[PDB]
Amino acid sequence: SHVIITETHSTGLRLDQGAGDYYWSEMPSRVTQLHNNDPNRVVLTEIEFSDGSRHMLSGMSMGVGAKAYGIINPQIMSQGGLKTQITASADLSLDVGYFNTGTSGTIPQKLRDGTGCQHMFGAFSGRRGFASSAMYLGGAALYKSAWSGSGYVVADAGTLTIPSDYVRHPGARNFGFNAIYVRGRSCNRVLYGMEGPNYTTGGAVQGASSSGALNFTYNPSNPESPKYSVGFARADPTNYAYWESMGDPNDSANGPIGIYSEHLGIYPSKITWYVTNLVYNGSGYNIDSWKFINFFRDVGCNLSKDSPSTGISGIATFGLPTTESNNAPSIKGGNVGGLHANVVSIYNFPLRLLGGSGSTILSGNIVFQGNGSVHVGTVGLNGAIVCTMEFIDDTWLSAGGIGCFNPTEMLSQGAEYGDSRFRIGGNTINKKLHQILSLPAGEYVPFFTIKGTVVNACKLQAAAYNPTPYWVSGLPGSVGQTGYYTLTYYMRNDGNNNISIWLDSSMSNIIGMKACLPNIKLIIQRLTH
Amino acid sequence: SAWGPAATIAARQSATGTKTDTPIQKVPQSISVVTAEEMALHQPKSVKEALSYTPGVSVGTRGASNTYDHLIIRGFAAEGQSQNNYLNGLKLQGNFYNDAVIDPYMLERAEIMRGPVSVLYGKSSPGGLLNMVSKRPTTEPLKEVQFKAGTDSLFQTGFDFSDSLDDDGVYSYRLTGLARSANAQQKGSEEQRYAIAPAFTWRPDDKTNFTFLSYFQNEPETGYYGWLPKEGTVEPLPNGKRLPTDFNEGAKNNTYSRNEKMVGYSFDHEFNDTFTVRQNLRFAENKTSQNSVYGYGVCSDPANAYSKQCAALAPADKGHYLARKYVVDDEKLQNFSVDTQLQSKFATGDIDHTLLTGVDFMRMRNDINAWFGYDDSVPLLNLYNPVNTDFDFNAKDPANSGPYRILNKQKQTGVYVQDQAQWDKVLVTLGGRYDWADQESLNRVAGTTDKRDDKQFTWRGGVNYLFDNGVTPYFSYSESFEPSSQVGKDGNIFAPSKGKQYEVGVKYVPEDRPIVVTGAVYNLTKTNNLMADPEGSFFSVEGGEIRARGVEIEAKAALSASVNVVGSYTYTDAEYTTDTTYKGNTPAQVPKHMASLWADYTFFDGPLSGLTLGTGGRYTGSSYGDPANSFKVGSYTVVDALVRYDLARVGMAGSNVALHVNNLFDREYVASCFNTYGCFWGAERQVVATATFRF
Ligand SMILES: CCCCCCCCCCCC(=O)O[C@H](CCCCCCCCCCC)CC(=O)N[C@H]1[C@H](OC[C@H]2O[C@H](OP(=O)([O-])[O-])[C@H](NC(=O)C[C@H](O)CCCCCCCCCC)[C@@H](OC(=O)C[C@@H](O)CCCCCCCCCCC)[C@@H]2O)O[C@H](CO[C@]2(C(=O)O)C[C@@H](O[C@]3(C(=O)O)C[C@@H](O)[C@@H](O)[C@@H]([C@H](O)CO)O3)[C@@H](O)[C@@H]([C@H](O)CO)O2)[C@@H](OP(=O)([O-])[O-])[C@@H]1OC(=O)CCOC(=O)CCCCCCCC
Repeated sequence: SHVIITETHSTGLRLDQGAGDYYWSEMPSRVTQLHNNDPNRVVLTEIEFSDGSRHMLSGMSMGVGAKAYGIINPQIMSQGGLKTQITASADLSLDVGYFNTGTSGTIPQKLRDGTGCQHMFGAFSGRRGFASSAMYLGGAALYKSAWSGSGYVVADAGTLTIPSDYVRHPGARNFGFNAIYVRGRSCNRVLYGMEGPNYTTGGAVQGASSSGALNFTYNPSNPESPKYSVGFARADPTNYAYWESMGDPNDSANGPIGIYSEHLGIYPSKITWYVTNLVYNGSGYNIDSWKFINFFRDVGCNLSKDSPSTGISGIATFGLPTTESNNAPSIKGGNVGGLHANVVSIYNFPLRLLGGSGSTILSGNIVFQGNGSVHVGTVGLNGAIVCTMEFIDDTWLSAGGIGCFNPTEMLSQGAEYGDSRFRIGGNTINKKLHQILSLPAGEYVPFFTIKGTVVNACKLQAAAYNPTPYWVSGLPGSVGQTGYYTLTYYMRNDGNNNISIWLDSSMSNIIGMKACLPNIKLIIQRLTH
Repeated sequence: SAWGPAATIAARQSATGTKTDTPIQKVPQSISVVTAEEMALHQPKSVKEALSYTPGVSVGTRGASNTYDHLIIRGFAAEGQSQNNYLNGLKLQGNFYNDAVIDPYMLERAEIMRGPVSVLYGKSSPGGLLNMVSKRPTTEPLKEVQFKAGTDSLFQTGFDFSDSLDDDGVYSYRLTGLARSANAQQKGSEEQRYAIAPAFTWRPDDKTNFTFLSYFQNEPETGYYGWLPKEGTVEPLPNGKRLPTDFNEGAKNNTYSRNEKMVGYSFDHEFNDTFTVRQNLRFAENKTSQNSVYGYGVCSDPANAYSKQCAALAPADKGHYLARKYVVDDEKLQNFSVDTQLQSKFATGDIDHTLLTGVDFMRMRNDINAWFGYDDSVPLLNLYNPVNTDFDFNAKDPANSGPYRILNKQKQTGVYVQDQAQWDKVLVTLGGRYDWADQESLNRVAGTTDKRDDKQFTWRGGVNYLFDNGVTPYFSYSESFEPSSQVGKDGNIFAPSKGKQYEVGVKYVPEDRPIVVTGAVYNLTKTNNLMADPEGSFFSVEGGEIRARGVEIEAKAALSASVNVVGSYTYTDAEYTTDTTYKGNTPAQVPKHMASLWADYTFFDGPLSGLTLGTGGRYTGSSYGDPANSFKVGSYTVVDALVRYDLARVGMAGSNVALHVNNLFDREYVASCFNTYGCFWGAERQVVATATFRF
């Protein structure tokens, strides 16, 4: 029972249909079937670039565009707003995602119903009363937190509970995805807007080709009741998307606006799916033109940093561990330094599944207060492994801090550790991310990055209204304090058959956050000849 | 019967309506004055209770609270429940919770001016203003000592000494002070006040009167300034009972202090028969520090919709748990006002002009170091079995609370010209005033500052036909402006909320009978009012308008040498003419019908010579409890008695021992509500045994 590649389907990467930067191509019918109708089959995707660089997808990635404000005049009113934009990819540093070609529009527009789509979440709340804290009602309504700070609780029966079928996830297999897009940059941390859907309006998402728009507008006729709204929409990842009459006027009191994506400098040109005979059963794997996997096509597999601390203090982009067309590991692009690229060996004419598979559920809400790693989990089982990131709960888009958990819990002066999700209902969507990973002894292998550009907005640059400083020491001049963070999950080989999981955060202008671990059913089977 | 020729003869002359000493018949607006004799007769706790029997003013809106002299005159108040009181023609310019309050014992005359009178007093509320003239020194040696011992442990000791330093009376002084110490009606709250007003007057001749006016007041504990829910005060609690009238929802360590140090003068000088100059200035350094936990309606209130403490309650118990909030405020207000007037009394043929040209400068700086406890900041109070616990205010949790540090700067320079042209009997009072009102506000928490410089011109044209018999019909259109303190979606302060009024009425003030019957029918509109945003935002917007058509009848008449009837009536049809959420609604705390009637009989012949048994009953009609008009506060009729017997018959001439019983029937009534969460219980029956000795 050796790990071999039975089928290998390659294709080019087109740029038509207004893609611009999304190098896309329809997956082969066999690859489409194995990605949607046969999720439990470990197929390795390899991206070949215009420079000859070869890279294998390994690990998830994320990008948020959170923007929160808490203006309040204790005699007149109080207003809140939280506009997040979660875009995720199927590769650690590339922007790899799947979409259905049947959707009408350009290639970025086609992504509105595929993965790599900016899942925007909005919560506009407020009240015209004396010493009202209805600024924090949007956080209570949008985020399903047990509790961490102080304020209001909005029951799930009242507020908006997004169905799990309405949020696309890179590696979602229950959907129909017959095309794949790969962009040389990272996930689009599209930062725009500060408020959820506007009540007394239609609630339509004006600005980008949105889809799956869900709104819950609480607009009672009583003028002395805290009105709020919650909105979710899947929109264009390359365009500013906002709710009607709630655009971002780009003031100095509101931070910048932009579709942030840190380019690695490489341009994809070919995609190859290596259909291994590894079938994932749920607690490991079982063995079911013919290529074999070894540790002579050397394909870059992952990165192996000596220490989890990137030491960048901000958006810490990891370079893509590529391999030139001369069988030599290298790293292209990236901000973090010191990484070592590890390469698999694929050849056509024999590593075998080692008995014993370890699995863990990365559950918990680790509260961060500055750049520093933490041991967030362990795996109970050479450093050659095959890993599947099974998301049993739709909290992957709640992973990452600041605008993804509840940007009103930072006010509390204690360790929150509160279960603050995004209110995503059910888990009726198969979310699986198969990947082969090399784990050098002692070195840390990242497999999940949550690079996030956030702004603590101030709405008004006026002395009457005091903006609430959520994740900053203060808001001098009532200007939006742009922040950055690069929450990264590292998989390290301890050497005693214990694959420890380390989460490292790299903040900038952010005092701290809560990073809800995304309930990943991490399943590792060590393979070695 | 000192108030006899004082409420009907000495009350005819007033200097608030036209800023010149003219009879109220020659003032083309509704103006009511109460002389110091009426103040001594009624012995009010504040100026509000002194203005109980004057039409157009709702003085009992806050109930038992005596914290501020907040008057809803003609259905209109200042910006954000602020004060619009003037002391010596100079505004007691207070901001936020720092509002100046002057004890009625320490005033010689309180002239309430109704309607837009911004033509002389700068920015002002459209309803009007209150002018509380200080007790100027008297040339006749007066040494008065007064003791007020009453219910609620009220032990007020006061004195009033005035004497002429020299034989000719050139140097005269008046050192009047008091020291009151009473427990508020609400159980736990105490009201203390220590006020002193040393006054010095210099009179070189009968032309110049330079009187130095100061007023130092220290209130270690102001009293109760909290809110109560409509569910327990107006409406019965879910068990069927009601909140007791002595219910204090604050913490066991509620604190509310005030400290006023006002120093100024009132300078008068008559050059000739055609040129007399006046100048009043006053620097007031007001400090207030409050640690108050105020109720915010029961947990079933729409405002406390989610309110986690309320949410965790059982659904049946959310209707009687009072969700509250706390405020920790500390201020220091340095107010400076100057009002220089030049009154040129000249004639042009037959017409006799009194051309008042003046310059008025008012400057207020108010720093605020306040911390506000937002929703879910203090534990809920179980109204069934309330427990008073020492809520610490230093534990300022930023999750449910936030600082309010701001430096409110306000400045205003006003140049006004007023011409009281009297031809035959057609007195045409035409005035105008240009105000350069500037306002700054530095949010010290963030650092932002916003500035607005308003140049608003207001004018008043009134015509009075003084008939020989005594009835003087008058009509007048008077303008007002009052700049807003709020900013819009753009962060810019709004335009001033201008106020227009067309008032028609008569003032039967005969020169022979002691009757001051007054009527007035007005159409007072406050344009440019701030309403909720038409779109889905919680900011404010211009364009709102509150219009109030009313009819006011006042009757001050000494029917006989003993009887003295001082009544009033007020119909107020206030309404939001233009609004987004309250269009057509009647403003809260504005009763449609207000009536009052004070009759006192002073025995002069017989075994009971000296008694002043006077019974007065103030009626307040039903008022809407919130701007949304969801509920109406019931109408109440409070009856105040008075048994005063001077001691001249005993031998101590001038000394009188009185017994004032406010709310004689001890009616348990909710005074008013500005919203479903804020309601104020009315003052219970209160006897006050006053003994003012002219030692
Ligand atoms: C002979 C006939 C009568 C003739 C009468 C003629 C009078 C005419 C006066 C007109 C001008 C005026 O209005 O005069 C006022 C009132 C003074 C009393 C008046 C007489 C009353 C009674 C009159 C007499 C009755 C009979 C001054 C004032 O109000 N001052 C208060 C001040 O705030 C106002 C300031 O800004 C304004 O302009 P803004 O910048 O805001 O725009 C002013 N400009 C104007 O008005 C111009 C105006 O528009 C032009 C138009 C004029 C019209 C004239 C026409 C009419 C003429 C008529 C003829 C400016 O005045 C001046 O510039 C001087 C001059 O104008 C006055 C001189 C003459 C009068 C005195 C003699 C008295 C006359 C002689 C009497 C014997 C002033 O300085 O804050 C101080 C505290 O500061 C701090 C502290 O650290 O805590 C720090 C500070 O920070 C800062 C900071 O910001 O400063 C910044 C930091 O970076 C850092 O640098 C930090 C630094 O470290 C710090 O050094 O400073 C800040 O944080 C604050 C915080 O806000 C807390 O609130 O706190 C207070 O101290 P406190 O509270 O701690 O003690 C202080 O109160 C105290 O002084 C007041 C003390 O009362 C007593 O003495 C009264 C005694 C009376 C006698 C008793 C009876 C006798 C028997």
